[PDB]
Amino acid sequence: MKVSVIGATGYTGYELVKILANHPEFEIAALVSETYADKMFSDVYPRLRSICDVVITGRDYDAVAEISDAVFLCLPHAAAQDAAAFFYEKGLKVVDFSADFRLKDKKLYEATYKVDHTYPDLLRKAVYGLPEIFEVDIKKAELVANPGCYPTSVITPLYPLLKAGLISPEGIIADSKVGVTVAGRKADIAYSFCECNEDFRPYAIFSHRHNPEINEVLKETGKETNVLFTPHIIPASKGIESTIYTKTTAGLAEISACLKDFYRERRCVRIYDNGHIPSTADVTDTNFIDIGLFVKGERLIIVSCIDNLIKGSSGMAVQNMNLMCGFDDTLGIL
Amino acid sequence: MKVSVIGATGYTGYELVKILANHPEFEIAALVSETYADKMFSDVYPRLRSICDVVITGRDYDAVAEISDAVFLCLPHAAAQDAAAFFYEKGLKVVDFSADFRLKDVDHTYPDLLRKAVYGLPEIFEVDIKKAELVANPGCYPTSVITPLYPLLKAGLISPEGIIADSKVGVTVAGRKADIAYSFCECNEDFRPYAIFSHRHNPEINEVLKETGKETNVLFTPHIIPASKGIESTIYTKTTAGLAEISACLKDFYRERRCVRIYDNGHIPSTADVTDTNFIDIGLFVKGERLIIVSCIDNLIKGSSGMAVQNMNLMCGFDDTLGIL
Ligand code: NA
Ligand code: NA
Ligand code: NA
Repeated sequence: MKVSVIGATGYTGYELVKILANHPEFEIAALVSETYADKMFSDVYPRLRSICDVVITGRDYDAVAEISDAVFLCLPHAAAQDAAAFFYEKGLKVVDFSADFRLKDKKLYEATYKVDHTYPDLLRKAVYGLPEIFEVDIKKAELVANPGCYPTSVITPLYPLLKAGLISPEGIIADSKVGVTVAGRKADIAYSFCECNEDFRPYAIFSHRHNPEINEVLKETGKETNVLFTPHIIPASKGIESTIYTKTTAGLAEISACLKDFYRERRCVRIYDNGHIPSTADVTDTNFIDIGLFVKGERLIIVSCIDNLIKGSSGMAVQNMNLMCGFDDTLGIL
Repeated sequence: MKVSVIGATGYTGYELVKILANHPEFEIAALVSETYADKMFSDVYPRLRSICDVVITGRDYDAVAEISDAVFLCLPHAAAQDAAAFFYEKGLKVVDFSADFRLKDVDHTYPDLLRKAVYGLPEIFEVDIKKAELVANPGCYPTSVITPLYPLLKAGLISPEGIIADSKVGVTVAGRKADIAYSFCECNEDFRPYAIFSHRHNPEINEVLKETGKETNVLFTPHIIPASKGIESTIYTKTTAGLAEISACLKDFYRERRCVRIYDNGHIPSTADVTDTNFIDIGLFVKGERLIIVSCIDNLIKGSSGMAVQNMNLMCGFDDTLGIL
């Protein structure tokens, strides 16, 4: 099966190509980048020399659609909508890395971006690609909205606890931290080495687009949540750690059993209830999500770690494409 | 004036010696590091070659008392108690870096001395520090949390309940220790929480905040940054007041304290803004009934050695920012 990557020279595209080169079913057709067209992919990433030397092509979406059965969209806001619309109408399967199709409520989209959605009819066909929760919907999908990296680390541990009513839906605080790769492959001074090295900073206080995504997805548990989310930048390349504060009516063993029962068949989910504390190094360069549970009285603290570029992006995207194409979601990953 | 440093070769003593070398009134008499005795301080830290070449001496506390008017104790627990008792009985001013004398409330060896100890947060308890002989230096984490919270609780502009402090520190928090958990290869590119529900600084924060008359139950969770220095504390509180009144309460309380830099305009402090300085940067953000405070310090300076020089300045009748600003 032929797949193409639009915006292939970014960091999410690099991590995607690494997985795709070893995937037993997906064959790389085209890698699209206007900046690096006509260059080999290994010219941009010499680490992949002799592993993936595919010549990068420009944004000729017509030629891409003729040689591809499915497409990964590693494109920024708005540009992702245009590409998703084009390749969807050509009959291809589409995984969109952007946030543009994650909020199915148009009024919530407009509340977040202050503008209308450009393809509202296409929006109603998008499925939220959190593979360990919405697998049934994803298998029936043609357009998948790849979840955000932060929401992946927060929704995954919270969803089964709220569904079973073991924690309060009110007052949840998610204090999350990410490596600099969250910005993507950018030349801006804000993401230069000398500005980011040795620096740790919060950002997007009261205003990050992932906050509405988190609360809108947790609605599906039947509980209305008002999760407060605050992101931070780590002076490291990759990794997310989310320290999540909740109120609980259950103890450590009951909370642990709820999470381990819900994800019993999911080999990418590693849950700890023995005092082990996950860190970003435990999940960097893997597709795992590590969840640590800690209970004192009526307070539950969850530590949730992922590689933002893999389980938070490209690895989760391969899981979604696997599900849409009838394969096991972990095929080519584990 | 003559001052000495006990346990001077740690990172806190390193930052302390940097300040003392350029201090107009404090004159270094002895730098005590027992594992490094008979080496020059610049042998351990070559950056200070030609700046502080003082020969490190051993554990001769009688000799230190002979030549010193005051002493900084950068010692671990228990050892800090004995040294603090010795130099107090000899009539010296003492700033203890450890936690042995912070909490006025496994029994304390010197309980009568504990009652004389003053909690050395210079911008809050300056009145009591000017009259003290023994000052307990606050911890680095509590300094970043207590400073923005104390005026708001005292004015009743935030709720004392449900406060959450999610704090992050560079690896220098561990000190100059031989330990695999603090090696470069184990800490590089890694970010981790630790001491969940169990860090010793959590009780310190709540005990000091009681002085406002409000009973707090701050929940504090620390994290290790893959960087050398800096603390960032994201503090979550509930409030019914506006940003203007929260901002005005903090700026009025710290009006003449030049090391406190308070922002209310959307500026977000970061650890790079305060690293290698004695400043504490505080950013204020209000949406509805939620106040988010961003508090940053250098954990080795404003969180430790710089704050200690403020406390020693105050005890010695000097301006608290002397030798710092
Ligand atoms: Na680093
Ligand atoms: Na782990
Ligand atoms: Na900054």
